[PDB]
Amino acid sequence: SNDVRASLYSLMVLIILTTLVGNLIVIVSISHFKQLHTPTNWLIHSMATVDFLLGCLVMPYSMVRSAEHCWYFGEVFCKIHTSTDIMLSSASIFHLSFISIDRYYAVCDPLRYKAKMNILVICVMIFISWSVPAVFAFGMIFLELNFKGAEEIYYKHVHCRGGCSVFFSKISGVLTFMTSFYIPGSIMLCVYYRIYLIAKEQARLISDANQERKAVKTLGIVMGVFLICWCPFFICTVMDPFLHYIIPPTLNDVLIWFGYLNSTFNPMVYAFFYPWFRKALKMML
Amino acid sequence: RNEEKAQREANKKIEKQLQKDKQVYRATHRLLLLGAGESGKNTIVKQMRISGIFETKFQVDKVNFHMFDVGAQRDERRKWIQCFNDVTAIIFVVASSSYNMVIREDNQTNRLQAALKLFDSIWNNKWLRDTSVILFLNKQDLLAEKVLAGKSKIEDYFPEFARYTTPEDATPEPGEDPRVTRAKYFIRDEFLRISTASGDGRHYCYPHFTCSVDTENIRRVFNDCRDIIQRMHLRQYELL
Amino acid sequence: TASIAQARKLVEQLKMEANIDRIKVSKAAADLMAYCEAHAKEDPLLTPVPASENPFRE
Amino acid sequence: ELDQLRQEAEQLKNQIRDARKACADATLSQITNNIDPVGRIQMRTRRTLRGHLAKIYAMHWGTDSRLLVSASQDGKLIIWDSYTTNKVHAIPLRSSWVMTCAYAPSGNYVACGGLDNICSIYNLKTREGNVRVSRELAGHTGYLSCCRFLDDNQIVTSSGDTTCALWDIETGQQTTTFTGHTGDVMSLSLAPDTRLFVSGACDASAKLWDVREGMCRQTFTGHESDINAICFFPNGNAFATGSDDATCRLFDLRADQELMTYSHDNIICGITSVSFSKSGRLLLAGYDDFNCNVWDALKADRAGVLAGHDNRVSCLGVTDDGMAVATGSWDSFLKIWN
Ligand SMILES: CCc1[nH]nc(C(=O)Nc2ccc([C@H]3CNCCO3)cc2)c1C
Repeated sequence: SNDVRASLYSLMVLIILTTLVGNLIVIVSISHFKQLHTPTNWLIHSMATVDFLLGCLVMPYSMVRSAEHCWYFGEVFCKIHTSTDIMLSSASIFHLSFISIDRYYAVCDPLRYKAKMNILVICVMIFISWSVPAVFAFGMIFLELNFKGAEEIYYKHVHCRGGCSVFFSKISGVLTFMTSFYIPGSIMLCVYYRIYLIAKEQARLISDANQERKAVKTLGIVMGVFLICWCPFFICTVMDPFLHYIIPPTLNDVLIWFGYLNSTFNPMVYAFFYPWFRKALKMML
Repeated sequence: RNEEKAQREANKKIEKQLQKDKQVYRATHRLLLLGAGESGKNTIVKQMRISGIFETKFQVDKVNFHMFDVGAQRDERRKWIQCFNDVTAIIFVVASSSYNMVIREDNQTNRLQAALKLFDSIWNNKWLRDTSVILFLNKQDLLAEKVLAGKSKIEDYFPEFARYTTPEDATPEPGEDPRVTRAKYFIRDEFLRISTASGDGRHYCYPHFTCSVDTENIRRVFNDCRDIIQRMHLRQYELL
Repeated sequence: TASIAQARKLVEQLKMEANIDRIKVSKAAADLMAYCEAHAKEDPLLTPVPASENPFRE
Repeated sequence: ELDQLRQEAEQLKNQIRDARKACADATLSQITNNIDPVGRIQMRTRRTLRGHLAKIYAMHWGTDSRLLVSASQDGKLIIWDSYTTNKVHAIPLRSSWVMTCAYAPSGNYVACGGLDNICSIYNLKTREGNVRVSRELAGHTGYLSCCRFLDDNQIVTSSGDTTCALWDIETGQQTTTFTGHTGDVMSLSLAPDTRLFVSGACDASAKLWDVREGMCRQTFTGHESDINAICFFPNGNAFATGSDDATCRLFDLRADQELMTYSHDNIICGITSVSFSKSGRLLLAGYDDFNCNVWDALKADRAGVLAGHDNRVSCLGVTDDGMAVATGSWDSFLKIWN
């Protein structure tokens, strides 16, 4: 029916507007303030920029492809589309992992923080997170490295989903999972678990000296957002090739849109959650 | 213009040197070192060693420490105080021993009262609100040989300490003369009572018991500073 | 005593301060207003100076 | 005999206050209300000077009105070229606690002072390209607040010892020591005639000293806090004083009277620096509210507001020809505003 199509259009419009406005606000606020030019704030700014590019030049073209279950224009544009989505999502993940490492050095080693996390190393972090995803994203997609075989499977699966789609083979899918959702996730988990233990012991010391919840809530929020958004997509896409590719396309649509919702929710956990940023923003108002 | 090129190159070289100065200034940690006249600060600075103002620089493990032993300011004034709102911690030093009713200054009260007033004024100062005070009690063994005889009891000018009883926190692991533990934990307790009046999670206190001269006076400072920074970095991220 | 000496010094300083000619406040105010209105003609940083004469060039 | 001295001092005070009250038979509020207001004033930053590490504590300008100096809590004394926005000199110090600056009228000597109680005289133009400490000034016990050059071989120092001192650079002796006040002094200002200067102390009492006779000349009171900044009128008749009670005041030497003052019931912070313009029509004062709040010198009206800093304004200056204004705050950012 047309009612569900109109509802989908409205929901996707809301999502795209939300991500655009949030990322733009973060970019402009972090862009010009002398009181906040800390290198970690440069990392947050890079997060916001890559999310803004994802929201502007990738979202709207897949907005209608899933809406009508068909592709308007083929040729070579969808090639750069599927090579840009990979690059931008991977850059976002790498930026999250680097933020976790920076916070780990911020808490576990408190008095050698600024002799190690200077602007030189943060620039290296931004360069790596911008360069490593892009090289592979363009190489694999252009050099026909995504499937490396299973041509019949590729052709029948792509045609079913609307004309052009992301396809993964067995070895390629295994490498993708291991390299993109195993090191970042494990690094984030270990770092934030250690920080939770340290904060727990310090809160206990203060409480029984002057005679927990905040750390639980914050690490909850962060890990819940990241896992709820990305984990289903990667788990399903790594199990599917070993299950003879029996999966309706609607699941794939919803999984990609969960990744997009991660891109939308990202600048609220890391920039709209802390009092100093909201203080600066209200000082502007 | 050759002249403008020379101007530009000179400015570039100035910036290049100032960058290295920036790195070196950012690496180190700066601590004020405020003390009393009777308390022995020269002994402590000499132990770390192995114009009215003096400076002593040292490194404990790998961090560079700058101790700003002030002796140049106008004592009965607070204008010089606001110059020190960015130090990591103040190493307050008052020695435990009081001799027998000895006043810090001619108009000031006895030592165990003038020191309390000094600590109160430093604690409640509005410019000093993000700096963790580190108490450092010295001349401890001299008090151990002072109250042991019992002639100069703490009751000479303190109406309490007769009803005082030692808390469970008292842990004299070497076990030497457990009678003096009551007195030392007493003086520690009135020093710690003041820190809870305005303590609102922004600045803490770290008492200590130091006897005469010892090398550990270095290491302790290290540890204290570390803890302070941790808490300062756990309030920015809503984890503590 | 030292207090006697310093009090005598203060008294002598007060006596010297008292032995000073007095000038009416109206005359001083008139002179200040006259100087201000006489030099208000040039008054850079207040008058709308041309934008092509300030060497800041911004 | 002490009681007799006290009573005679009180009688002298009563006599001088009665004489002061008798003379104060007029005011300028009505006549300054008669004159036309200047109107709306707005200025915008033109250049921005940056490169310091910690909060800037002082700033002074040279007679060429092109280059200037700045002192940082780090221990750096940097000589700027404001027109081209460049650094021409950079000088490291031994004492990291410096809160003074000065620039010689001859254009080749610079001074600095602070907690160390020693004022260092530097030779800018030597045979060798580098700049070296020409001499050092000992003697003061309290911290140095500010230092000004009377000439190429004289200097005036104000210290935390409730006592100020002239110094001959060549012989290095505390010649012509002015003793007075109860609380420490923190501000100074010379005169164009180069014969008198005023000093302010925290006891809310400013003293006008004559250098030649070497003793106190005039006294002015009227504030309820410490004196934080002082400036002297281009005409040489008046001066402006700024305290921590959110009140600027203007006094006149000839009348020896507390003249008209300023107040706005929206500010509670204390003033830190005060300075006039070329013609003296408008007065720029820096507050702790992170801005320079400029007043009209005669109407006492808020005519213009200058924001753009995000920390305490600790020093501001106006070049001799009233050409421009510089302001340096605790964010380590000198900015030229016009
Ligand atoms: C840099 C190493 C690397 N090497 N390979 C990958 C990779 O495949 N990452 C990746 C990330 C996101 C997607 C989703 C996101 N939006 C829906 C469709 O695509 C797909 C693949 C990485 C990272």
